[PDB]
Amino acid sequence: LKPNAATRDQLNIIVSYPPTKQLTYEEQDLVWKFRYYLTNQEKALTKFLKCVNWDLPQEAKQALELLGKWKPMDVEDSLELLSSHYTNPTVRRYAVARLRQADDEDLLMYLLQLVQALKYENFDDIKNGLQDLCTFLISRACKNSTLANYLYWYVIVECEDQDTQQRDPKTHEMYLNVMRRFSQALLKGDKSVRVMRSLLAAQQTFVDRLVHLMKAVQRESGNRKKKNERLQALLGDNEKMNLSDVELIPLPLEPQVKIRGIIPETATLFKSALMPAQLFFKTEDGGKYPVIFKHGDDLRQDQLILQIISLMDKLLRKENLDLKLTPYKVLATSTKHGFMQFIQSVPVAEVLDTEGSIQNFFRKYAPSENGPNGISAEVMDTYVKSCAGYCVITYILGVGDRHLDNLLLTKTGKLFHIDFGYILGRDPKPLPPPMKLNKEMVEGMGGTQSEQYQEFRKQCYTAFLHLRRYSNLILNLFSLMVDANIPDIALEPDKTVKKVQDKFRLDLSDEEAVHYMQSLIDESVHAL
Ligand SMILES: CC(C)[C@@H]1CNC(=O)c2cc(N3CCOC[C@H]3C)nn21
Repeated sequence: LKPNAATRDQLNIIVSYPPTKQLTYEEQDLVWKFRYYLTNQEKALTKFLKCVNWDLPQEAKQALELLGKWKPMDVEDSLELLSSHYTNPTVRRYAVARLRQADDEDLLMYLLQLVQALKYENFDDIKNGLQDLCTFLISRACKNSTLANYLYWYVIVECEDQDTQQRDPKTHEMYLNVMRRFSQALLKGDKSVRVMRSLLAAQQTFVDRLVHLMKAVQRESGNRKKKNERLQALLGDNEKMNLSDVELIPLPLEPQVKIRGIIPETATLFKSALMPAQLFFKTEDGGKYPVIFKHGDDLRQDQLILQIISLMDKLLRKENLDLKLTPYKVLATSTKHGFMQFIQSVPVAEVLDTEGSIQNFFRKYAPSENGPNGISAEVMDTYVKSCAGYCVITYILGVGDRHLDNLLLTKTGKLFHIDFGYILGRDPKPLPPPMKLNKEMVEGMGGTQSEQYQEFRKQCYTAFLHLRRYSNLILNLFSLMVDANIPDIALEPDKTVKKVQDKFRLDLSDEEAVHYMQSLIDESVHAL
């Protein structure tokens, strides 16, 4: 009923394990032995549930009894209970009950993964509904238009996934039923929610017309100039395409922004194989919102990565660390098209081509006599911070294919990464470095001889230690994606979480982790 110091230190280590680390039989025996002692530690609950044999009715019954008496786990920790590991309905309900306590802002941060988690729910319960996870998500969406917006588009992407339809038709049918349940709940509610239903329908019609227009532009066989002219001609013709002027609708990419149409004369096609469009949306308040609209292209890996980057940024900010990151919005409107929030910027490759150096760039657009190397101290501070943030973040996420056209710069000093087609250690070339810096970025802050290089290192340490403390949440979110139709995940689903977990070096104390991170940055820089 009570363990000794040696046992306590063992149980404490077990309780410290990452969420998807498998417990040995001995550890399962130990956690079970002292389950009553552990009811006062909310962090031990997930470990106890992992040691239960849910196929033995008497054991499951006792486990559920202890679940009711356990000090409730932190809301975030409940995401683990919605993974593929748990089929016991009372466990999965308990998770939903904890998630009910999260505010709308936090729930939005997990919503992408929770939609994936529907794959592990009871498909008959979802169908027969025409709180479990489906009921909960719909309930929250009917009370928050932003949640409704993302729930709708997340689920409609799943419904149009032809891979799921062929490979797992029952899961495809479930997602159809979720959409039916969602539509059912919206129509049933009050005027505010019924209005939401009409606005979602209006969004879908707008995207449909945009998709049709993109296809019409590409039926053309002319050069890029002729295609831009066609794109602008079809956009300016509101009567046929109805995209120049439409009733106010929430922008699916960022529904807080209401749009009235697309500005026809400024729409152009990117000079790239897939020829995505740059479009400027007319916002409700007379402004402009530029986006990239990709067609014939799967944005879902980018969508996940930008969502995780947004979360990591919010976590850092919550720890009072604003590293000036650029988590631009990404929203798939289907498996073959979607939106990206366009940030005015210049690729580092272009900076080098035209200015020769990042320092030359900053001196042209942010000069200051007595600033570091003649550059505005504010701009340099922003550069150092964002370099540090993306260094740690892209390291944890194993982002590959890091050429200088995928590193973008702003005249305010912000550096950020784009194009996340290679993640989790994948790379076009072999033997990719665990940490991927490049000479030009270090040179941008004045080289290793600058004070800025040490402040860069210090910010990496601080961000690394902060994100380490949220490893349970970050790993839990990735555990809910292991069965997702994401290329670099589906390529090795059973090793996906471990590949992120390893980056945290949770075997190392904070002090050792700082030394490790220092060694990593210096060694990466030494290689140049
Ligand atoms: C040719 C483009 C599609 C190119 C390549 N792939 C991408 O995913 C991507 C993201 C991106 N950024 C532009 C600046 O604003 C932020 C973000 C939208 N540029 N690109």
